[PDB]
Amino acid sequence: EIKELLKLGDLPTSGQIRLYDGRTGEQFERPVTVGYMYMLKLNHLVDDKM
Amino acid sequence: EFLKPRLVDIEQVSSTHAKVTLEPLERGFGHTLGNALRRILLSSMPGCAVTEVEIDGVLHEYSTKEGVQEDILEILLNLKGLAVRVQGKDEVILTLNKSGIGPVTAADITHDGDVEIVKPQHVICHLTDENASISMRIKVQRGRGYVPASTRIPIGRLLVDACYSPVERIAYNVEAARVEQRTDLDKLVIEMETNGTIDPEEAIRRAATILAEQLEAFV
Amino acid sequence: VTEFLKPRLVDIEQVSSTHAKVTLEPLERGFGHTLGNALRRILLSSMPGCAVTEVEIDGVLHEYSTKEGVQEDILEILLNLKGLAVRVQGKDEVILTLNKSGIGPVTAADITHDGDVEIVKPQHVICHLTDENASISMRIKVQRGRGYVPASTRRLLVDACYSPVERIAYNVEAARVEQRTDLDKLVIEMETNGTIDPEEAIRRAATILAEQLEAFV
Amino acid sequence: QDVVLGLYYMTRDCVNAKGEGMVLTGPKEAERLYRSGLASLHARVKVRIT
Amino acid sequence: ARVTVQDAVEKIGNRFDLVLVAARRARQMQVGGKDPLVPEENDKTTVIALREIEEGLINNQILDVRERQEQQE
Amino acid sequence: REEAVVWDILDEVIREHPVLLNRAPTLHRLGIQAFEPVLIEGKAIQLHPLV
Amino acid sequence: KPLVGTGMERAVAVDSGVTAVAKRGGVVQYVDASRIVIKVNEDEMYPGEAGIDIYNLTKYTRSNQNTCINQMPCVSLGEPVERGDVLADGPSTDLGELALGQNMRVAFMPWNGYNFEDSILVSERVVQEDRFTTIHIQELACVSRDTKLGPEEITADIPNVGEAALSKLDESGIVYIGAEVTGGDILVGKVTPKDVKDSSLRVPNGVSGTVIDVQVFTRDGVEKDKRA
Repeated sequence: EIKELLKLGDLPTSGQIRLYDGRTGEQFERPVTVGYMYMLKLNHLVDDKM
Repeated sequence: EFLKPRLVDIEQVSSTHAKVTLEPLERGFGHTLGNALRRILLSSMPGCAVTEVEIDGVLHEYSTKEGVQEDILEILLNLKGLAVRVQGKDEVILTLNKSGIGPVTAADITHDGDVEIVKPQHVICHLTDENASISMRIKVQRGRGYVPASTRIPIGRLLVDACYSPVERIAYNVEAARVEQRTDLDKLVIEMETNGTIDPEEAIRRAATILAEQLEAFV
Repeated sequence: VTEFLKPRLVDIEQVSSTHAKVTLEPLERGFGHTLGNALRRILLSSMPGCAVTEVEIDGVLHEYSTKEGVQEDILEILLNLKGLAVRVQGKDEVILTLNKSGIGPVTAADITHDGDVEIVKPQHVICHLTDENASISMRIKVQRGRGYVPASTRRLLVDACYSPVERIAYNVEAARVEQRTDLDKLVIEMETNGTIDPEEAIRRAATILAEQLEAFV
Repeated sequence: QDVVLGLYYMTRDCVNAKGEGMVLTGPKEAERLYRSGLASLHARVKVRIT
Repeated sequence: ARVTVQDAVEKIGNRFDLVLVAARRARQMQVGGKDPLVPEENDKTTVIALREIEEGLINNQILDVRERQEQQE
Repeated sequence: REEAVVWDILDEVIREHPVLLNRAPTLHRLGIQAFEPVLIEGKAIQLHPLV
Repeated sequence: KPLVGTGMERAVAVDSGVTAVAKRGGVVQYVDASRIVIKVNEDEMYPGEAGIDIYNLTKYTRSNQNTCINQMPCVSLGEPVERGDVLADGPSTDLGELALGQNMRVAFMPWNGYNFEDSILVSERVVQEDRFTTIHIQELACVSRDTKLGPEEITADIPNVGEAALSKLDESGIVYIGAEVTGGDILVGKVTPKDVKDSSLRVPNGVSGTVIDVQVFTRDGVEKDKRA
């Protein structure tokens, strides 16, 4: 179902995209996984620990 | 005796963004100028974002103004991307005055002679009462890069972050050209995405101005 | 709004004449890589220079071959002829000779002078001859080009490394100013083949690049 | 953990990549081949080392 | 600049006398008032002390010679 | 007050002075090591990776 | 909103007490950051005690962990609502779902050692767009103790300090609503008789922020100052 939903998008099937390095400006070998992950911030911030 | 690139065509595909073309290029300078111009255009372009909003009846950025459906802070995050162009100044104080039930879009701003809002459909907040009206003073100033609210330097002055960057997304593609019985040349096509406040010729010219200025260090 | 922090190089901590180590401090935040790459791909791949392209041997018309008198094979002799660094005057191409007999190493000095061909490293060992009657003789062709052109892209087809540099690298380390948060310190480190001093090959790298930006500024 | 993945990716070989079976005068032009893109990072090559 | 002290161990083999001897010498340069014998690089007196150990002109014997000599003087 | 001249003073008292880093459950004698500081615009100790 | 959810987000964000669930469905009469006024349909409406519904939202007040519980309206003016729907998104809620963090474009590659053991590397886009920028609220008490040798005054007449201390106070000695203090500034002037020693409340070191609210409590038996 994820593969067919990616087929509905204009995206590659394996979920991996060739990416270009920001510093050097050239294609990474072995195309990398990208996507959207839901990420959280915890209240163990650093300006309480210092 | 390398060849030299020139701006051969600026196809304005939309009012927001456009594609310029750098052509011709010797084999190897395509990714050099593509990465370098991408990096300069994302890093350092002169922008015109909002800096310091001063609503009238509002003491601090955490209170609420009576009769607007949004908080003052979501008004700050709506004004943070108020894309505006200025021409002959550096700072300027805009003024928004709007009453009546309905949305308060960017067109409700005083239209002073050089200051031009580039996106009139941009919502700020919604008014909701008959006799209720926000009345703020908006301070737009020029800048460069990203200046957060902490690292700068009465009480009604609410300080927002500065987001001085006209461009948003750069992409470039090298491909071949067919100049005069001579293959293995390169056509750079720089597809930028601008919020609407910098013309692409001005961007692609100021960028090489910055890079060639940086090469003064040893030539 | 327009005034950046234009640097100038504070030191050239150079080890022996083909080596150099150029710093640049300070550069505005992010300008370490937009110059460390732009000087990398211009020095490495597109530099004007002259080097050996093809060699033909008097009695050998094959790559995988053999010869008496010289213990290092013809497969092994072309590595020395790659590193044979020759500076040439305005001749676009010129052919050279290596007619020599004797016992011992045949360095680069044993080529005839022959006008515009200058040998910057005469001591570079090309081949050893071990017999008293062994005699080596070949035609070697230098040529003017603009970067690494290999043998598979192009008598023996030898790799053509026209570019005067061999190693370039850069290490963007942070470098503080009085009250500035963080900036860059471009550390250009370069080793040439000896046809030009490495203080100047950087100053030809910006020379090529500033010409490329001439229709803009 | 990352550094042994980078080294293990750096010193291996595939049977057919660019620069297969060409001779190289030293490690310096091996760096100069890989930074340009004429060779691959792992393709077998006779070199002269010291 | 000083990264390791392996040369100092190769001149003073104990590695536990190194801290005592170099500490005594660094006292003789800091609040001892005396001037160093190797040129400093805007360093603190500790790196000057170990830096003089690795040259071969400071150990416990030289400090015995100098302190007994000033005890005579 | 954190004036402007105290930071060159601070760079002139760091330069060759070790500090001791310590992770809290110290098991073996490598649990306490000693480094030299490099100043960080930040609020986090930047530790060498291999160590 | 979470892109990849479960469907238990609706039951958590509704069934906790942070959203303003409409008790009776109808037509929204008035939308404000402070309050939401709901006109009721005719079917679920009582004959006596008929009226309409008025929801007072909870604005910026302190949580138990110094985060900022907040309620914001998620309906507009003139909109049909149904019994059992959300009207105010609470903290970490959006349109009735439960949305704890934010969802971002992630790559999986070892990038120059800046993610060595388990680290994370975040671009300037995320910090520019103000999207992890959490709002904290700290509560600073300053009591007026009756001790030996004399009672404590809350006056502004403080020794050893100049106009940098008294610039941000009124004549009573308490900081203004919204005067943006930093670390070290004086919020509540307070001296203890010894001539007299400074014991004023000071902002703890290393924090910034804006005084959003001032509570004043007074023992029955002390006359009030002007600001109270």
